[PDB]
Amino acid sequence: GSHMRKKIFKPEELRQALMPTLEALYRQDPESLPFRQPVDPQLLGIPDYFDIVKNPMDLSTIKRKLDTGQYQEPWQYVDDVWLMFNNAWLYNRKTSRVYKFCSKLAEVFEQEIDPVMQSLG
Ligand SMILES: CC(=O)n1c2c(c3ccccc31)CCCC2=O
Repeated sequence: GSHMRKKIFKPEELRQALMPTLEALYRQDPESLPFRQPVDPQLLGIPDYFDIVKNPMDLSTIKRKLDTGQYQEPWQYVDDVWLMFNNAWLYNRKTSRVYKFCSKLAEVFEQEIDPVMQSLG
């Protein structure tokens, strides 16, 4: 009965592994462009991207909460990152190139973060 206890590392360690994965998602150009900046349906003038997605999220959100240290567990990052891909597949569906761009990013995440969560999670 190997029962692991709440070990976790810290805001700095979580960054040491999560940031790198973030770079693996930002290294892409067309797939990580609108994902690094909010949409602001007001400036955009299109009330809809925020009405169907309770949490728009964006690469600038996780990276920011990480640069400061808002969460102490790694699950908060993997949960926020996937939450970002959730909105994409939740508002873009399969009828848009954004769902495609977000698709490769996700695959590149579960593949880049696999080693991290393996020793971090
Ligand atoms: C740059 C910007 O904020 N916009 C974005 C979209 C827009 C659609 C119309 C206008 C602006 C838009 C589609 C979803 C991503 C996104 O990021």
